[PDB]
Amino acid sequence: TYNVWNFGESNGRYSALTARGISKETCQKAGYWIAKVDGVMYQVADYRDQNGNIVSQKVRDKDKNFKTTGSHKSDALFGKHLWNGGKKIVVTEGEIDMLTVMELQDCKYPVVSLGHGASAAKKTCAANYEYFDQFEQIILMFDMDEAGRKAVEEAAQVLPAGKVRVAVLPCKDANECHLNGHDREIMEQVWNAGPW
Amino acid sequence: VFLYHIPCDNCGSSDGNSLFSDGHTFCYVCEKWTAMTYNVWNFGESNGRYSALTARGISKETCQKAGYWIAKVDGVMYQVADYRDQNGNIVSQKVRDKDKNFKTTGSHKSDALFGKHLWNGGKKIVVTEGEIDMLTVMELQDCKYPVVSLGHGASAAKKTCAANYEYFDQFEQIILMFDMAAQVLPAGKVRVAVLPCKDANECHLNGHDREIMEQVWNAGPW
Amino acid sequence: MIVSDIEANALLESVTKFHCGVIYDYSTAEYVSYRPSDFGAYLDALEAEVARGGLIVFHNGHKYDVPALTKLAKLQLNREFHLPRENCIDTLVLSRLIHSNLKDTDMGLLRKLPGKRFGSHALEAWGYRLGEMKGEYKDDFKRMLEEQGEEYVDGMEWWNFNEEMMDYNVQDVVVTKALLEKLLSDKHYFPPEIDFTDVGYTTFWSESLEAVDIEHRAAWLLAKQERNGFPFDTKAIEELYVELAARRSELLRKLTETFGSWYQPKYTPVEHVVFNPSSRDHIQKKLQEAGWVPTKYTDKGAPVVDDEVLEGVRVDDPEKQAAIDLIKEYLMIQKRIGQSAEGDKAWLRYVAEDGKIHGSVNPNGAVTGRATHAFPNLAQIPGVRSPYGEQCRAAFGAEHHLDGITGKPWVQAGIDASGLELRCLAHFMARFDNGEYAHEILNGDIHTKNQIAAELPTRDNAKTFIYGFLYGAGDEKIGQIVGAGKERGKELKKKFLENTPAIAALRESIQQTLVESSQWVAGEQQVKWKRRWIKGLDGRKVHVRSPHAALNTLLQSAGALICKLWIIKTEEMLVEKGLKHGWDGDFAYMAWVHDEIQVGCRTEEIAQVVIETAQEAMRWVGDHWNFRCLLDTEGKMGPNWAICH
RNA sequence: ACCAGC
DNA sequence: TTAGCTGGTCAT
Ligand SMILES: Cc1cn([C@H]2C[C@H](O)[C@@H](COP(=O)(O)OP(=O)(O)OP(=O)(O)O)O2)c(=O)[nH]c1=O
Ligand SMILES: [Mg+2]
Ligand SMILES: [Mg+2]
Ligand SMILES: [Zn+2]
Repeated sequence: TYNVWNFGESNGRYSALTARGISKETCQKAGYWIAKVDGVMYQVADYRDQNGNIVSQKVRDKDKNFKTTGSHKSDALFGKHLWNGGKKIVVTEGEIDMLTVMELQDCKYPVVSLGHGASAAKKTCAANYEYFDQFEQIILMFDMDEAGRKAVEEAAQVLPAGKVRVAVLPCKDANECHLNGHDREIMEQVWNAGPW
Repeated sequence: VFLYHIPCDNCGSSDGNSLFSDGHTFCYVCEKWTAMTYNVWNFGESNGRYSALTARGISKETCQKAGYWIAKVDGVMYQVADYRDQNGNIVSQKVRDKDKNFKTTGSHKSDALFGKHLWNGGKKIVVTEGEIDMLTVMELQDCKYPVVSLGHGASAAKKTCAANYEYFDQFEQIILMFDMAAQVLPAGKVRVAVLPCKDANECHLNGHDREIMEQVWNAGPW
Repeated sequence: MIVSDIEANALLESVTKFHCGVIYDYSTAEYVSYRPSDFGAYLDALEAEVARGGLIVFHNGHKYDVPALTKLAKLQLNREFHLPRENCIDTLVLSRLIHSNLKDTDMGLLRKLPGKRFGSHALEAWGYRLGEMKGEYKDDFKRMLEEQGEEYVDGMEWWNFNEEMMDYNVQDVVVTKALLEKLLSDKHYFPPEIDFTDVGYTTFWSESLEAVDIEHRAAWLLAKQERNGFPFDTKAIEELYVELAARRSELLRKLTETFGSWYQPKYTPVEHVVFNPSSRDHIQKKLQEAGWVPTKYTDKGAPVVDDEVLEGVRVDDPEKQAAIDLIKEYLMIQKRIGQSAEGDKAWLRYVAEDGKIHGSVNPNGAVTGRATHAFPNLAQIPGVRSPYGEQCRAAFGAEHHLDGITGKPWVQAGIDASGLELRCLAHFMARFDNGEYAHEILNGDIHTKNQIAAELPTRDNAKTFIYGFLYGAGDEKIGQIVGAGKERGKELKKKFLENTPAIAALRESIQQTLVESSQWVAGEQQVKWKRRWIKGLDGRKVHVRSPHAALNTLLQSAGALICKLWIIKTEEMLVEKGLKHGWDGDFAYMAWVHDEIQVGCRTEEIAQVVIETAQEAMRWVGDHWNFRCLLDTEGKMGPNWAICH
């Protein structure tokens, strides 16, 4: 609510996520950090523009509340600044689904994440139609729900021409397939999938 | 929970004092235990005593564990009932006296229940409408099988009962006792009981208390 | 000989997933670890160690660890996997017989242990006692989640696999190995002429004592009958609860109008306190202020109040004379409710989905080899002589298990031994009176003719009196059995001491064997010991707690072992006869209280075969140890455990 | 301290 | 000088 939270006024620390299964070097590469404000420990994601200039945080508490730290745009993807080329991206849905694929692929293939979810994906896909003309394929990795299939069917409309391929999961989404040991499936569903 | 016996350092036995996992002791010889208005009525402010309701019939430990305390401010006799939340915090109250001066103090939420800060898992729950009927069922069952009651009377059974859905989803069977019924509670999980008197207290004050306990365990389907 | 440790997701009641496992070997010295995807390799390693003729060392392996593997290997990858019981050994069943006394030696060490681990045979407590403990998984995981910030939900941290689980599993198998070396470093049970880390399953079992073999067989069988359960009727106990919960809510209404309320001193602050009949202070006060003198002072300023002084109490007011009986009935109803349905360990809070009760049975919990029963205690439900007793034992039946192939109920057989410790006495003192006492026990019933000779009212009172006299009473505690004074309490002692003058000679023999000097203090006793232990029937060092209970720990510790071998032999004959154990076979054990057994079987002919072969098993027990007496049992047949008492 | 059991 | 071996209960 206040500003971009400086780390010095929030006692910034980069560590792992033991309940989720993500190391410290992945969270160091992305920007996902842990702060101590008002006593209660808060996890906080760190957005940037395409240049790399810091404009927004997003804070979740011990029971997953939402705390936005300013003007939350629609042309801001989680980790958009990290990649400016390549041949494939894996558009996830949450923010730990981005970290999980950066863990299971060792920061090699580009992975970006959306800052709204399945509520306004089209709003942040049609307004991000100009970022995707520097890649070659798009592998949509959404939730395996009614809302996930609805979001991928409505979001396969305002993406670029015919490059969209949709990967399927046996879990709810990617992090439970990481926790239950299904690291063999999501390494195949990135490489091949069933199209529109 | 119980661990073992320690020697009692005060009364001087050998296997009398019992030590528990929470860090407290208890002796079975000396019986020693060791270790709106928008203004919540503080218990030391209002000369609060946990007396009994003799003309209705309710012990003292029921009023202690359910939080139903008598206030003696202004030289008069209030019966203040505390409502709570899941964390164990006083949120709102109800002040009542003989003239039904229902002074609802504190931030009275829209979906508050009376006696929900005690119970999370189980097979049964008995939902009544008032407070004296809820205390009556806790008198018969000795304060150990779950009984909650509505915080807005019998006119918010579609509002107070509806906003608590994930709370009543935690249990396997929900039993109603209103006035001799709601369906926003989940499907196939609502039983409705039939009594011969006006409510539970009238069955308690005439010897028909068996027909209270017989309808808790053998209630029919909705 | 390998030492292997498992880690899975939950308890044996509901387990569906394997997480990790570590194996150490005594021939290659290798911490061969495994992963969640190497469960087939784990099972192949264990089956190779079985097939070459070795021993697998678990910890708490008979109860949890081996049937967890048999459940997971079926319902995760569809393969049968059974370990033969002569290959799996445990290091908890060994600890419960070698270190059978921790509560009396654990003081002086509590400086090491936290305080919650006082007298625990768990694997972490031996990690604190061996001074080899590097952290704890639950504490470090809770601290790590508080350090990230996500909450700690339910105390369930075996949901997801990680690396700290494998690390503390490696430390777990370190603690198991360091316990096994000390447990095999004992000389009274394991002779120091052979190394027990390379011998087979025909040398390890039969080149040592018999108490190391009978205890593992007993742990195997009692874990199996724990996995079977006890069939239970829920509707017939809810009817009882709804019956006698509308009686203690009448015995307080009818009683508070008789015994009125009073002001109690909390300017003098008073409170309007009412009569609570469950308290033994309010009844004491209201009987003092109504004209009653106790004339019995156990406490230094307070009387004693129980069922034997609430009978012999008289008051002037003839209303209170009737009210005292309602007070006693209220205390009885309160205890029955708190045992049956409202306690923390009630019966209706330990009923599984399939309508059965699973209670833990520790095979060696007492110092004298007697099993203890817990969670819930199925050894102390009310008998058929107490009020509301038959209605409580009729729910614990074996006819409440309708068959899964024909839809028919089963039959129950119950077998009790007769005159067990009283016949072990005639075994032990037959070298003094030349065996002219062990002939009258075999000539007719003993307790009935003892009741005739002692003019007691009931056989149960004669049976209480004879053991009360035998296990070193005083002048008054066997006069109290008949209610009379210490004059009759002296003449009964003289009458049953002058009949057979060998009990005092046996007691003098035990005193000359164990104790050598006992200095006297006017308020205490200071004894220099010579042998604190007694060799039992199979070489086990039975610990003697007090020098006047030496006859007790000589009789009951030799009486428990013949029942412990009898319950093993009466299935070793039934499996070899051509039957099948379990619910999907022909018979199943249900409960083993201290003397009798309860078995439930499919047809009446199988009941007759079991009730025949129990006699042959008991006679083989009596022949294997060369008793000077002749052991004998008695069996009954019925639908439930009210006729089969 | 009380109750229940083997 | 002592009947014995267990479990289960409780209050701020
Ligand atoms: C009653 C009682 C029994 N016991 C012991 C001795 C008993 O042999 C053993 C089993 O108890 P019981 O089976 O009740 O006695 P019993 O087997 O000798 O007689 P019967 O079976 O013919 O009815 O428990 C005590 O130690 N103290 C006691 O107070
Ligand atoms: Mg283990
Ligand atoms: Mg017997
Ligand atoms: Zn005390």
